[PDB]
Amino acid sequence: DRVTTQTAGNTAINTQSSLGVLCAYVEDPTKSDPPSSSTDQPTTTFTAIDRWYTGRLNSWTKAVKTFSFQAVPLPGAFLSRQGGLNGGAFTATLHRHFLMKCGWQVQVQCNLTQFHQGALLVAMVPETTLDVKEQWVEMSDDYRTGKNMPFQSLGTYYRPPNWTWGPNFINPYQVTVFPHQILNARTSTSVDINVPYIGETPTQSSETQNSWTLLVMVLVPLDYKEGATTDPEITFSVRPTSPYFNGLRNRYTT
Amino acid sequence: DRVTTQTAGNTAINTQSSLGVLCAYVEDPTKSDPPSSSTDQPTTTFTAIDRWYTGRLNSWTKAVKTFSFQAVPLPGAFLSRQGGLNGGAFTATLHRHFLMKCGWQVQVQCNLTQFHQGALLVAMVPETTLDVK
Amino acid sequence: PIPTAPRENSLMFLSTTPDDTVPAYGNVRTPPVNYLPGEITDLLQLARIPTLMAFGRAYVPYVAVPTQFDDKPLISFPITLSDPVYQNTLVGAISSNFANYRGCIQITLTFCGPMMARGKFLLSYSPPNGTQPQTLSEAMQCTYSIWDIGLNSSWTFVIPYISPSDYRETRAITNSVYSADGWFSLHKLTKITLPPDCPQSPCILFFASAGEDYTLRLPVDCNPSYVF
Amino acid sequence: PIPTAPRENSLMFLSTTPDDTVPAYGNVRTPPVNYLPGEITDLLQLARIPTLMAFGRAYVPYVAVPTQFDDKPLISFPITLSDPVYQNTLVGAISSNFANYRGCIQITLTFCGPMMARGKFLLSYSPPNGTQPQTLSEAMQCTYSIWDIGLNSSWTFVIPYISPSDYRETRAITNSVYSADGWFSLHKLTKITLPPDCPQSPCILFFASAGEDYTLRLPVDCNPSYVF
Amino acid sequence: STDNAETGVIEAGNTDTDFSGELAAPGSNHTNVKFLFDRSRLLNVIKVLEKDAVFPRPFPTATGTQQDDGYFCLLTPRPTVASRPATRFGLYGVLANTSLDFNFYSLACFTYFRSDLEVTVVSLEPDLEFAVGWFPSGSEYQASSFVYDQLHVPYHFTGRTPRAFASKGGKVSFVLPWNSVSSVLPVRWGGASKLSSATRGLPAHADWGTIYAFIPRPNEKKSTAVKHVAVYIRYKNARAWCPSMLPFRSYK
Amino acid sequence: STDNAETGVIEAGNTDTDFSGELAAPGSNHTNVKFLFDRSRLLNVIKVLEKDAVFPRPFPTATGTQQDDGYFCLLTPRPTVASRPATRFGLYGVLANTSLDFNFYSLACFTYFRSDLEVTVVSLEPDLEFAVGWFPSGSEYQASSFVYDQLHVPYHFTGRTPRAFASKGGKVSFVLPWNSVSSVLPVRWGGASKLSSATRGLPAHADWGTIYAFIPRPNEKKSTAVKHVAVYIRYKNARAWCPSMLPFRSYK
Amino acid sequence: RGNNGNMTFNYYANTYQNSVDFSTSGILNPLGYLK
Amino acid sequence: RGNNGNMTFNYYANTYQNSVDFSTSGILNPLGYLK
Repeated sequence: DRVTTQTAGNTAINTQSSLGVLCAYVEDPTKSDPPSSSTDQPTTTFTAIDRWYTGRLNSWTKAVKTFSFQAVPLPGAFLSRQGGLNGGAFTATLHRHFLMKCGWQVQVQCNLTQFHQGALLVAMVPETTLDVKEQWVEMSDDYRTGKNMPFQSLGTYYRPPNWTWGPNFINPYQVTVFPHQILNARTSTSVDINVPYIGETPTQSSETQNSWTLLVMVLVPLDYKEGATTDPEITFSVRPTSPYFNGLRNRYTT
Repeated sequence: DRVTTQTAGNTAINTQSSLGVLCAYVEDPTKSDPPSSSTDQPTTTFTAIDRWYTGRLNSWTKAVKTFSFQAVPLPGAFLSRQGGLNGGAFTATLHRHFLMKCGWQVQVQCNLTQFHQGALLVAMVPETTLDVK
Repeated sequence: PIPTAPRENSLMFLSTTPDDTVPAYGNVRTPPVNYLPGEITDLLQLARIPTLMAFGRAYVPYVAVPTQFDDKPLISFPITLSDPVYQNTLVGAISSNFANYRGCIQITLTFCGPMMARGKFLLSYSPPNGTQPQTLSEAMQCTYSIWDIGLNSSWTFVIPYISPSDYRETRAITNSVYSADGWFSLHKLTKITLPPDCPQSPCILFFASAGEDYTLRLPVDCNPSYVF
Repeated sequence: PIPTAPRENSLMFLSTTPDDTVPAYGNVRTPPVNYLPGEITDLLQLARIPTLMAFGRAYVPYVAVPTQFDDKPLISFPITLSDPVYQNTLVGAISSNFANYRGCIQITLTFCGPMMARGKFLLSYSPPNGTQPQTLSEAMQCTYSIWDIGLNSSWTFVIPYISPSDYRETRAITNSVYSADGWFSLHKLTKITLPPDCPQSPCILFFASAGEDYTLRLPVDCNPSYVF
Repeated sequence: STDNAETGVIEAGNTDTDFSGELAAPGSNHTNVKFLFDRSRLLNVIKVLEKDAVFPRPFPTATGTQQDDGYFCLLTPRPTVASRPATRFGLYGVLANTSLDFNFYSLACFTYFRSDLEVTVVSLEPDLEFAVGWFPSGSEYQASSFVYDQLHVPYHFTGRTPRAFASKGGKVSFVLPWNSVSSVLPVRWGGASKLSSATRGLPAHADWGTIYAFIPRPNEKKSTAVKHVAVYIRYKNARAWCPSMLPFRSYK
Repeated sequence: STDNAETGVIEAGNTDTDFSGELAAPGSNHTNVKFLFDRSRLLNVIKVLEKDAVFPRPFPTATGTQQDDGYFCLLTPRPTVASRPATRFGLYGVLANTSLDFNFYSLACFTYFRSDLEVTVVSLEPDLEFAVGWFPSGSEYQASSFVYDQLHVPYHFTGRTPRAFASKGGKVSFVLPWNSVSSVLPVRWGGASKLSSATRGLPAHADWGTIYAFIPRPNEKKSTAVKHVAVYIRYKNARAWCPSMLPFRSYK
Repeated sequence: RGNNGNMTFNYYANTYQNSVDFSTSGILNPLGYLK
Repeated sequence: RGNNGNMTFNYYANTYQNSVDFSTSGILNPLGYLK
């Protein structure tokens, strides 16, 4: 039924309100192949990294508006340790390899009660720059238009143009095209999404890629009568499925 | 003949004066079994640690007397980085595991010339405390 | 030499000729794309994915349900795919780039109140009348379905394809019956009963997907107004 | 007469059309060339022939090995086929007339000291890092091979094709990872032991050939700067 | 019908799911990705070279740099600026040439894209005999000139790349392969093209190359009036991956 | 791997020779000699005859010799000077017309070469109706004129050799065989063409012939403005022998 | 087949007209599966 | 076959289009053999 335990290595995570794992674009997104752009023998999965990594995420309050989101890059949250997400031997393997190729498997836990309302949109969003320059990022007109995405400054030679659009916008009404599940306060306390590797190349650089971004967006604001539990904490669990590390070198220095 | 190259992972070390590998106590000392004193699944060899680690050792002069030795612990030289012997992902795996069980395979390089004399006794010595003050 | 007679439209660049042209830099082997999953073959694979609607109360994907309300629809939007409740749905955005549609619009709701809330809603669809139906009695006489709030938290209302023509215009320029197909309206049948210490005014989150028999025809030029 | 419709690119001279033209002076029997040996069919037959590199100390095909040296590479050149250590190799000159390469660069050394000289060298190749590796410890952690000086006087180091793409740019215009593939570096592991009455500072003569899986793509216009 | 949207999968129903009805017969298939993108549209209006060019220097460009602007068309549906790839798209010192494929991004509901590109270059000048050069993705413009009988002839009359010569009042049309080193074009991108000091969301080599139009006369025959030319592109055999968003249609 | 370079033969190894790796899959074959040379490139810019010519007299030419210079294109990738074969290539009395195939010698890593030549003659003048003559290797230009109805018509309007007439604004393109008496063209040559008083390294008949452009009007219709024309050549079915060097790319 | 009404005759080869991948040696499916 | 995309039809003969020798009656080999 709704009680599933997902063992991965020495890690087993439980939920008793499971909505079923949302597999993205294929039946088994764990099935993956070695990259065709690297002639060396890749480093496949091993039991110290074939596990779940649990980080915290910022609390969800009544003051958090509609479409106010919160983004977790993959594997970008392993590098910067976003939300206390120490990647262990996965990040230790990732800093020593130039290319990395994996799909992901996420679970975002957020336990509400039967007296709470509200909804979260937990989605895996491909190729966004939402970690680049509060507890929650607000959906302004700059995020809806891509107007605030990073750019090369044209210099003093050019007249600086009125920037009006960028392709890494967020249309906040179309975030359910992504591999998503809604974390309703009256159906479930956690959601499961399994995504495969995607990218412009068969394998991408370990330090730079943002092929998947975990996106937790508020669709309905949190509401409760006073006396209930205020500000429930959002946490997430990330499991890399089938990594193909390539290009072994020394640990990454800037 | 005396020209052997020993590939291990991404590491190949050469010698053109090979005396043959002195295998200790058995035919193949690489054949090993998981320990019987640990119920967890062990971490066996993987290609980032299945390799040679090259460290320096102190120079051999005329002032060095007979029986004056120099000791390298295993895996104690991987911990303290004795002689610039950074163990890479082997020491990184060793600091994260409580028990470890391996045999070793060593090669000590020291090129003299046909106008030099002297002898060194390179030996693998079980259970000594020769690294301690 | 073969005697030919070139036609009146010789040396003409027509932008949508169904025909190839000369290769300038041929014999190029591209890197294979067999590693990428999720290949889109048709864009109706994505119109069938339900996306959020938008409702003027700062536009909102949901509808709050006030505890006292008249005999009016709690929300009511016309069945016209150029209406601004459809601008940011993948149905109404893909369909705005075509000229016809054929098939069923699908409205999915999601009750986002507490689990302790009960209640019943009357989800009605009216074909185009002279006057938009407002009373619960007038919405009962149309195509309707009553949705009970309970363990399951959704109801996919499928708007029927009722049309005088095999295709309908996806943009009401002149607001005729070939482009505007009546109204969807959400009435509350019985009021929402909450226990003590539960939030008032729960929210019904709307979606808008395409039916399994939804079809689009005649690609037109875009509206470049998003980039301004 | 056959009705034809000539296209928009009629009467156009494209310099690389994959097609013939009208014979003006046909039916000409050339003298046979079956007497000449060494017919070249592909120019990768000649990129695989190792030719001398050039090293700024009046540029020099070799590298002298000084008797006292720090913990630096004795020579270290980047793996970029537009670098001036490759300008006069047949690899780097044929590849400079193309736009992509794919496969293994091959560096052959030749120790040109006396026969009485011994010594060991660490031939390392680093993939592109943020900082070029200089220490023998940093060069040990990369792709390396130790070459013993002895009866045989060469060592063909094969630089692996480590790349994020199936092809690499053969000219670093913008010095990205698609064009610059890290560094080759020659360290001396143990110092060269000479007997009395032997010349100090012996020379390692470098070569640069193509691997057996080396490939070139997209012929580009030449650099006519040799004729100036 | 009774459903759960928190599942993340909602089955597309019909009239017969709840009501008494039937399926509509499927009329067309015009939403086919290989069909819907296989049509020409105006990409960019660039100017015609009358002499050899100086290609625009990389960003940030300082004042006083004598370069040649508005001459090169970077063949991408993504936003470009000053014949170089951009991330933000701008419009209105030197007014930088910006381009964006308006028809593409209103239907680019996907993350990755790959096609063969059919470039058509239409003259916007009365009775112009122009000539179109092209150099591939990750290549660069050859910028000098050689003297043939006391006439500076630029090096973009020759090369191993296509140079298509038009007739007087004619047009230029040829199809280009997917020449980039990437497997697909990132419609949206989240990574960086360099390890140090790179811009996020800016792909290095997501293009079918760069074209430029030139007048097939030497540099001494340079006129004064600036001649413009229009660039139309068609996506042949278009394939799309990984469903994504469409831009925010505002309500004001 | 352990090798000897003094052998003179070094086997091209792969990653799996010493290291753990594999072979890269062979992508292209663009280094094919028959493919890589089968593309047009600018050979020479010659002028257009408005009257009958006097072919340039052999070297050394003294002052005061009334001859006609810059009019004939000696079809060779080798250096030519004054429509005659050269050994040294020069650039800048009378300024002599020098030509060299820049694209050829940067990839002429071989000693001998033979192909069929595809000559394309493109006008460098606005709306020119010109005409291209050609005479084979080891032949010579016919230099006089005949009077047709009080009009001096030169003898290069007729002959048993190709004369290709262009339209007004058109081009001329035709393929030529290997017509020389030599079996192959010496890219590099070490011999002499005569037993006594010859120049070393100078082949006598290493060419596909000589072209010239003329205006198809009689000598009385001679204008004043000098008209120029461009010569493009393509090597059809190119074969190469005996591997050799590529030119010295300087380091300054 | 795209926006191609040609059913008769392709003049150029499939490698010249199109660009085919290299090797490493109706029914519209859902883009997401509930497992 | 060179830079020739024609697979269908040659209009002129092989002796007119090309120039063939007269008679006197993939695998890339090395250009030098160690014997």
